[PDB]
Amino acid sequence: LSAEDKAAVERSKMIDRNLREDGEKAAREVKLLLLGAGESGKSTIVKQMKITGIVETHFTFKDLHFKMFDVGGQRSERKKWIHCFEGVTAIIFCVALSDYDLVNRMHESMKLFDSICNNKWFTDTSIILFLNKKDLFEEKIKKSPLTICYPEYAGSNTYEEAAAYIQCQFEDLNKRKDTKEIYTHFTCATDTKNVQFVFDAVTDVIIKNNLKDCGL
Amino acid sequence: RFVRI
Amino acid sequence: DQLRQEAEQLKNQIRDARKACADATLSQITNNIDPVGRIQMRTRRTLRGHLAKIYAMHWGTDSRLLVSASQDGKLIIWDSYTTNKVHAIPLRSSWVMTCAYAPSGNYVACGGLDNICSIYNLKTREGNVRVSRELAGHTGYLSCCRFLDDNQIVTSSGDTTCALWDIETGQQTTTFTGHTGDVMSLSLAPDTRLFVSGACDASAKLWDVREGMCRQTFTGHESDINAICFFPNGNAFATGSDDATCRLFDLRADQELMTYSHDNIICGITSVSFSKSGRLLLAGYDDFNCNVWDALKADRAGVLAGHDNRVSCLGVTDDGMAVATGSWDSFLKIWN
Amino acid sequence: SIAQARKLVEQLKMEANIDRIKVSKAAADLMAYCEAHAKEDPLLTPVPASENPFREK
Amino acid sequence: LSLTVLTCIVSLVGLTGNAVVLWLLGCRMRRNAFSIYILNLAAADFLFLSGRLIYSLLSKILYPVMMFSYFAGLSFLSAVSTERCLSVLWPIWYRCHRPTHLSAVVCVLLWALSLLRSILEWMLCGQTSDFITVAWLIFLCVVLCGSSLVLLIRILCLTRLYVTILLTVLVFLLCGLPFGIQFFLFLWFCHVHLVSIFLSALNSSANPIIYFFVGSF
Amino acid sequence: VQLVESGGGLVQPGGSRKLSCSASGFAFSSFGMHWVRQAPEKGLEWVAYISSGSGTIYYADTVKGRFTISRDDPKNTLFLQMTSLRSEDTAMYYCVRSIYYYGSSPFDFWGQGTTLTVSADIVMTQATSSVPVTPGESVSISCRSSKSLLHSNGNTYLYWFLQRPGQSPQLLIYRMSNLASGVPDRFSGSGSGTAFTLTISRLEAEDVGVYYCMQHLEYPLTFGAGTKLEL
Repeated sequence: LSAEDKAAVERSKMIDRNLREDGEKAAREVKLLLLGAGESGKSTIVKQMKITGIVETHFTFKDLHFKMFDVGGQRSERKKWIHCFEGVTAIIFCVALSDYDLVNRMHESMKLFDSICNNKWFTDTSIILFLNKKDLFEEKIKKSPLTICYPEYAGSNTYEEAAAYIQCQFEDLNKRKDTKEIYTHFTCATDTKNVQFVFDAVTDVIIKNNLKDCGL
Repeated sequence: RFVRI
Repeated sequence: DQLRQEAEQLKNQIRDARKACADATLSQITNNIDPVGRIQMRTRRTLRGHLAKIYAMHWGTDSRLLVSASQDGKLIIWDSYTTNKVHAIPLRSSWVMTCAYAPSGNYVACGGLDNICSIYNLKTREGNVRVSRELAGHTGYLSCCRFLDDNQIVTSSGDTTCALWDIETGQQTTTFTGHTGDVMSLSLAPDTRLFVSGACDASAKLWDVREGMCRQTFTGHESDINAICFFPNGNAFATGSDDATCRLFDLRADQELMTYSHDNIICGITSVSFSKSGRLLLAGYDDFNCNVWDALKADRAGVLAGHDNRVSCLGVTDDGMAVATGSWDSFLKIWN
Repeated sequence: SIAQARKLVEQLKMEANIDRIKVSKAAADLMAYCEAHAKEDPLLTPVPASENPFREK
Repeated sequence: LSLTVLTCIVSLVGLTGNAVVLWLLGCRMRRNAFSIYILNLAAADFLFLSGRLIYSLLSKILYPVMMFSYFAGLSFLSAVSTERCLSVLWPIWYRCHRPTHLSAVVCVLLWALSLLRSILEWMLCGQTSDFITVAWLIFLCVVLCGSSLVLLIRILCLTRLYVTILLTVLVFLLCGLPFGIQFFLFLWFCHVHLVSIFLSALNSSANPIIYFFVGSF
Repeated sequence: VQLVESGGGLVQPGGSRKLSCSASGFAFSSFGMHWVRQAPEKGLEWVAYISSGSGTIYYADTVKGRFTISRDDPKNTLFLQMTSLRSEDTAMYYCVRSIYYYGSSPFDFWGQGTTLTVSADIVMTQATSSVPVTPGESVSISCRSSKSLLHSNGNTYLYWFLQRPGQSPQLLIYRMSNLASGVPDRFSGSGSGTAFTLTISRLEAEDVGVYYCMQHLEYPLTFGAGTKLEL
């Protein structure tokens, strides 16, 4: 080799050492995918957190870095780009509780949840479920029974039970019952504690992924 | 005592 | 429906015309063609780097440098003869699905889920690589981009449109239309006077760059067309779908010539390319491997089994001396 | 949506008045190109190691 | 003996059991920090098992070389047991604050201690140092099981895991320490030697079968 | 892109001095840097080299031990510590930047020069030291080496520089058949092996000066004697 060819090799070795530093830095951050329906409350959880194709958000909670991606502004065949997000840490799904009477919309959300939860790529990612607008949802049910949305509902027209009947009808759509847990929280606009729930929902995912990196 | 050497 | 009843009769009128130009078949002509033998390729180089899955790759005109794009947000330019790395370009957005290297060798392009095509300058009097221009106006994700010269580029977007840009200003000159399904691939003619595109409505169209009109439409596939490539003479092209099949079309016969399918192949085709003389057809699959076909007789001539995951990119140099394949296991290999 | 149904008819009318040659004639040209350029295909005929830039230049 | 061939027929599998793993991992993956310990575990296992492969013969280097590897292999076993406990006790620290190349630092640190003690038993020759050795052997016994039951009470307080922790602890103990808690025991009736070196050739044989293969699938 | 150097001056033999060279306008950390000096009325001579990552240093045999090179990438500055100065180190020192990858052009930008007054190796035989010339006519310049500069990878490592009266050298041709970005198209280079030629066509009143051939094959870089072109 000549001096000039030995200096090209030295440069090549110098820049692949920086490719290792960036790879180690990006393997410490946790990434989240934010899905949801039309105006379901996705435009509110981001303001609970501290914080054009897709938008990325950055925040830190207890010496842990988070990265959230929003794909709402994209009307493109989902089967053509949804595989880009496999290997994500977890998925956040936002469902507005007050969309029962509206138009139908709740059915569209149950279909969307059923389709993403049972994906080929997402077969082991966990899902964090947010049921927003639990406050405004109260003003409607007392003057609108759940039968206008769920016909086979055999129960009372009260908050204590109508709220636990949608949670069970959403957590029952899972088919790989064991490899994926579903953490469902009841949010209320001024709830002041969603970020903590996300923190100790992803801590268990980190622990489970540590039990695999050691092959235990 | 075993020529353990 | 004032006139929607005559479009169907117009379509039926062109069927019988592309069927009265079918006296013979490609097989009935190349029946006694000499077999292509048993092609055996061996891996000569392996390019390590790019920690995450590789989505795009393109060869330089001098048949020595190539560029690859990965989802860790990096663009790497390699010297294939010595496996050295020349440049490493950090991207502003890590969701990338397209790279092109210009014919002169001064610029590279990028794009993905941000609906923007970024252009970089490789020859600067400061030692680094700089962003030269960002082109905006597509409302869906960018799927392919191909340089025409130093000052023109054609992009295809998921918003069912293709555009021709002027780089020194940053605005579209022509907007192509007609597909009713997202465009997924592009291919430029050897003279770069027209190009073909394939969309998710299982159709392919030919357009000329000057007038911006659509010339011919080709149908016959059953699902999304994911790869497209033009024969070396410029009078034919091949398509690769998700129904596990490739087809060859003639621009002058305006119809179908040959289909390359096997009963033990079920996964879709990700990439497609021709060899220098047009006798072999390279196709990449989700089977983790890559078949080569005798283009004139539709028989497998060999396999390229060296990857641990889906083969996503595949290209051949301009002198036909090597084949490069990228894959989702984050490795690039050069064969023969 | 009556305007959109007219441009499709116009495009179909344009895509019908072209000239087409017989499929046999078009298939008798790819063969000619392949046989004329066969010699310059390193992927068809193995290239000797003395002039292969990826093995032993 | 009757069948010292017992060991010959068990290090048959074993000599090669590590050879493939020495190369499979030694060529691919090996990104996990956990894998370093296994790479050094298999690398140091060969030498013990191979030295003992020679005893078929039945002078200078045959004796210090298997004892150096014996205490080298036992160290990287309790080092891998205390690394998985930390991955669940402090999961956030293990991810984003754990320094890189820590395992490489502690793997070459284990290698030294082992050499040093081997020499001092040779300096005792050319005194009572065995106490120290015997005493350092029972240190790893309570470091391993005394930190591999915390992993159960920080989990049990899933069932295809619980079994693994009683599988590996028993193997390191029922057919591990017996060999070295025995030799030095009696330097200060004896088929006890013969039975024990077999077991010591059995522990070191089925290392990749579990720390690597049961997890290869 | 800019390089300014300072530090030189009057010195007594056996003393010490320190030279600096501060960069401005380019990615300083990505370039390798050389020191080249020129005696009063004589030619050019390479001194030392420092690696981009500061992981490689070379010295001429005549300044080894006394001289030491270093760089400070956060401040973008290059140094040269010199001790026990003999009476034959009085020269004008230059700061040169060079980058090495497939297709680059090293030795492309030279500093301005700081003066200093005190008190096996390939040889490059230059042509006649003086060629009389008039505008319009085309001339040829010939260099000759004592070793074949053609490597087995196909490259020939010969460089041409021009030093105009009162300025610093500038690159014309790199690797014997390439034209440095910025020079007109009338300059061209040919030859192969141990004999090389630089030919210029239709020279104007801007090619007056002295021309140097340099080899970049091995470690110790060597220059030609230099040929003047007078009008």
